[PDB]
Amino acid sequence: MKYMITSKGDEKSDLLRLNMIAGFGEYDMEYDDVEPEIVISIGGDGTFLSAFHQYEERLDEIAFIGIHTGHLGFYADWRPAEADKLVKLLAKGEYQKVSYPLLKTTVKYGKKEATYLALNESTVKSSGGPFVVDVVINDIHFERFRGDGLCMSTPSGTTAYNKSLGGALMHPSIEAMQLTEMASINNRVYRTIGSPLVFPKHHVVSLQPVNDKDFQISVDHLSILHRDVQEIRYEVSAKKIHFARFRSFPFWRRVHDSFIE
Amino acid sequence: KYMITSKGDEKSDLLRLNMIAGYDDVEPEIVISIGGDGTFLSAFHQYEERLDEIAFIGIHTGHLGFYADWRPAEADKLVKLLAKGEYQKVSYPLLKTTVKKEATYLALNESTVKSSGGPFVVDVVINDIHFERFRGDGLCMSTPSGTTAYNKSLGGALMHPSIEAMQLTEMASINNRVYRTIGSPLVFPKHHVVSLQPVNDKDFQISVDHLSILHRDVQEIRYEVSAKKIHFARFRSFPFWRRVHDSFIE
Amino acid sequence: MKYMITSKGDEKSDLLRLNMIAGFGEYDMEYDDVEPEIVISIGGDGTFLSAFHQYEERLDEIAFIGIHTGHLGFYADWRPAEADKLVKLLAKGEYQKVSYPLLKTTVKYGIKKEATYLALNESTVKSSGGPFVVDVVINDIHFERFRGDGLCMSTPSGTTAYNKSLGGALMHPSIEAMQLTEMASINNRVYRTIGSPLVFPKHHVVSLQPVNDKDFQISVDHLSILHRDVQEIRYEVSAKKIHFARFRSFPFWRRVHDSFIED
Amino acid sequence: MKYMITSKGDEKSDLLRLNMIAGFGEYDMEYDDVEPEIVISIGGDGTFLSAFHQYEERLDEIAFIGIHTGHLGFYADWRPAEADKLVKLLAKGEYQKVSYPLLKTTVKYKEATYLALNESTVKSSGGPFVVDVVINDIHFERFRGDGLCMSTPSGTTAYNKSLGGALMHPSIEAMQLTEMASINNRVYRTIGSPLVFPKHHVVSLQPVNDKDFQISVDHLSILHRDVQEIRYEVSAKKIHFARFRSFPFWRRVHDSFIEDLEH
Ligand SMILES: Nc1ncnc2c1nc(SCC(=O)NCCc1ccccc1)n2[C@@H]1O[C@H](CO)[C@@H](O)[C@H]1O
Ligand SMILES: Nc1ncnc2c1nc(SCC(=O)NCCc1ccccc1)n2[C@@H]1O[C@H](CO)[C@@H](O)[C@H]1O
Ligand SMILES: Nc1ncnc2c1nc(SCC(=O)NCCc1ccccc1)n2[C@@H]1O[C@H](CO)[C@@H](O)[C@H]1O
Ligand SMILES: Nc1ncnc2c1nc(SCC(=O)NCCc1ccccc1)n2[C@@H]1O[C@H](CO)[C@@H](O)[C@H]1O
Repeated sequence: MKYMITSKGDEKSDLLRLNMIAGFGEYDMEYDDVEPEIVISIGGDGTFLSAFHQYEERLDEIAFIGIHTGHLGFYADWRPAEADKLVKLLAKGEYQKVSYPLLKTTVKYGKKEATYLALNESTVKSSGGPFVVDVVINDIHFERFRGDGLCMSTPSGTTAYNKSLGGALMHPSIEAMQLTEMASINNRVYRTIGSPLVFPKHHVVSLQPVNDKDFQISVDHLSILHRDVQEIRYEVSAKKIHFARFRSFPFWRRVHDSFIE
Repeated sequence: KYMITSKGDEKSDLLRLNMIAGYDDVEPEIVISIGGDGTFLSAFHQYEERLDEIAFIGIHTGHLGFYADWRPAEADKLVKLLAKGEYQKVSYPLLKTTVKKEATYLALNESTVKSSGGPFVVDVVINDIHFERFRGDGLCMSTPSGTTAYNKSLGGALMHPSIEAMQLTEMASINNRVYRTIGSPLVFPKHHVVSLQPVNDKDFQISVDHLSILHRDVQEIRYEVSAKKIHFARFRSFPFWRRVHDSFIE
Repeated sequence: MKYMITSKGDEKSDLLRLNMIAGFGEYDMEYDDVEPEIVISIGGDGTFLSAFHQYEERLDEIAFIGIHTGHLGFYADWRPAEADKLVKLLAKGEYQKVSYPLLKTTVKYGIKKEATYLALNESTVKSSGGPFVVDVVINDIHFERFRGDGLCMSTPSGTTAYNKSLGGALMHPSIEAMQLTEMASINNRVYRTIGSPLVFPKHHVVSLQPVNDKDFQISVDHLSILHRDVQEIRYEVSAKKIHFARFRSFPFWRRVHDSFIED
Repeated sequence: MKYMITSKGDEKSDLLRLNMIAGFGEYDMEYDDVEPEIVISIGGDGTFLSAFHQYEERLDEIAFIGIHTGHLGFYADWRPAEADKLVKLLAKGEYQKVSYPLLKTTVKYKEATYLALNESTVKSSGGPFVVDVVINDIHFERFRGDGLCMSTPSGTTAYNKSLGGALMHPSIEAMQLTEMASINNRVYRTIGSPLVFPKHHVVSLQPVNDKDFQISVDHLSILHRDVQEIRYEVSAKKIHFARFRSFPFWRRVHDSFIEDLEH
């Protein structure tokens, strides 16, 4: 079937890429980056994130595969030494499909509205000065946050930025999103919950401005300034990312190999 | 068929009599606790063996609770609604705790394991696979509704009770070279089993909600999301996040 | 004696400043914004920081005073209504001086030459763009390889500021120290970090050395500027201290209490 | 001169103890268990703590030495392979002294006084733990949780670290208060951040309802009936260590929490 391979850009990934593509020269596999049915990323989780957003329009017809030329990643969990075995197993078709939840981020202005999908997380920070927003949960005011910013994470994203912010780790089979605080000043004037908050499906977390209406909104690796922001809504997306499962690599093992060892 | 449990004070017992006027203590379909969350926990453990046939209602004679959701003065209209049978049931996940014949426990809030005198050292096994060797005060495994309790004080995350899961938090982990721990709270879905296996000392203080019993000769402690759920009789709409807001945000 | 007054800029602070200047004119006082012996800040902590750095070359000959026109600040102790008595007590010279420690920040490059900075609150180091990875070297000895958003080194009086939000401990400003806090460390097996905040005494030097990227966004009391081709960033408790004119007794722990607990 | 050796109690520590005693017999070393000038601890930090409390009445004339028979300890930083060198180094008399601060714990109900090398904690003797935290004779907060931990500087790497407290170099004469599983709701508002107090600062813990508190000192956990006040302050007493080679505190922190590549 149709496939394509993205590379980190360094000699390790570029050479491994060409070596794998040559491997598909012995099987009924056509190279196509317009409408691929299988996308292989080579490099790191960051590289994998670029590959996700490169085809966030064809998520339902694409099985992603991650290969790390450096250290182990939670998305790039295949070693380059197993690149040969992957090609053969992929060319045959003996693989299952695993799906992870995604984060929907909607931004309203005072035009229209913009929506974004995140595989890891979405963060909102200030355009320079102090970051002050109201946190509205299901059309109900919850807290007035003051600090550096807020981070809404996917379940698979919990092991990334979320973890460094003291967030909890969630098994990606759990369809949910997690909100963590970034350097919250927690005084009497600005009282926040402190604890990370985990939200289920169909729950909407709305971030509404108080004074300044310009915000730095990041989606995974990408980050851009949004001016005249009226509202920033978070909810678990109805869209999912599909992985190609060849072997059995448990989420918790992957957590163990990263942080415990 | 219904029944009413009281805290023990004069106000709760009086309200119990004042509500009983508007009864099966063996085969109940409606259990009404009068007191607080702690009192509610007692009513839960009194009927663990028929949770699929019982809806619970909490009345807080003191401060607002996460289980006791009704005000004392609102007991007048509560009877007329619980008699018509016009109510929908809300289900919360529970935590199963097996100790190893073997003893199994059900918790509405959380279950914790600490050493009965001395250092607490345990191997954390996740799905038959070693994850970390823990050394410290202990570990806490919390239900979603229990996250607002001890879990929160231990730095755990708050999660909505509609999410079927359990959350593991640390209790003063030393987290060094010998005993490297994850630090982060861990949230496990259904059918995931966390196993605690001793290294030397096999005597542990195991607590289930309000009950803290001492266990000797422990070989394994298994944690997983129970197949049973607790049902609440719902009349009005009280959002979980509102209860969280009212409790901590003020 | 010689003095000057800085203002937040709003109508309130500007008005109070003019009235204090006229008040001072009734005594043996002279306005001098070049070589003052007393510097008065009217506004908030942020206003106080600007005044601090405006005269950081004369910290040895200046006694600072802070007046908060809004909410109570850790540096701005005095209320606007007390400005009257404050003028009189200043003119008589009826006050003692209290000193807080400062943080020295040295930036070395590859050879332009060298740059040093004094901090009243804290000094942070983050990346210019991309992963922030540095080697933390304590007194010439390697301690950890840090990956994350950045690192924050706080003065004692700075511990109630950014340091606190980052989980740092609150430290009484009579203690001559500096506290290093992590900013979202990844803390995995490759980049294992201590996690805990570190409190260093005087003469202890913390060296942040680049692993790959030599460009860093360095901030000193929210004065964040881009430093390129950085070879080393050294942290140590300065020998210079900021001096406060003391009249009444406003305990540090009460300032903390009134600001975070209840007032 | 006069020396003594305490052992962990196991086969390895008992043997090493006898081995050193035999070695000292070759030099001018007198073994005395009631009036030693140098106390050697063989085992772990726990064994070191017992040795401290065993001779806490004569801290003025005793220099302590720790040997860890297991993993590296913060007090027991000598390894068994270096035992031969220690005996010779002790007999030679060539060593300087290093002093660490201690925590004074006063319990008022007649007045009970305790000294802590690591820390002192106050938990509940059953039921909710609710106390009023008073700093220098003024209310600071009302705490509710599992308990509170007051740590020495050298104690910060112990229980204090696990509770999220900051690591502090023992050259700093201070004490650090950390919260143990606090409840932060609409009723009980605490500072959250660990607090570092200098000398001459008193932290008083006063009961709200329950007067029975489980007080621990380094690990002598004792139930105290009818408590009116628990006072915390930096002691004037200090523990003295015998120094021969350079083994930095931060190195000990590094080798214990980060990594130890040569072991
Ligand atoms: N999250 C913080 N919580 C407490 N205090 C902070 C924080 N952040 C900062 S400055 C770093 C920064 O850019 N933070 C993001 C925007 C922000 C957010 C809140 C307050 C000021 C600025 N300071 C203090 O602000 C002083 C600047 O006037 C600095 O010295 C920091 O101590
Ligand atoms: N401290 C973090 N610990 C774990 N993971 C993080 C972190 N920070 C980030 S992105 C936030 C950021 O720009 N931080 C400035 C320094 C930095 C550090 C790492 C990667 C990129 C940039 N991600 C993950 O990086 C992914 C982009 O490749 C994002 O999706 C975050 O999950
Ligand atoms: N979690 C702790 N992490 C580091 N260190 C601790 C801790 N806990 C303690 S004592 C508190 C206690 O009894 N905890 C029960 C479980 C436990 C677990 C490990 C070690 C001792 C005890 N200390 C240190 O134990 C020393 C006694 O040998 C005390 O001085 C504490 O510093
Ligand atoms: N630090 C904690 N913050 C929040 N909640 C806690 C904590 N600790 C506990 S149990 C351990 C302990 O020492 N608790 C004293 C507080 C308490 C609270 C309610 C009822 C009895 C006692 N729980 C909850 O107490 C419930 C018993 O009613 C248990 O289910 C814990 O979740």
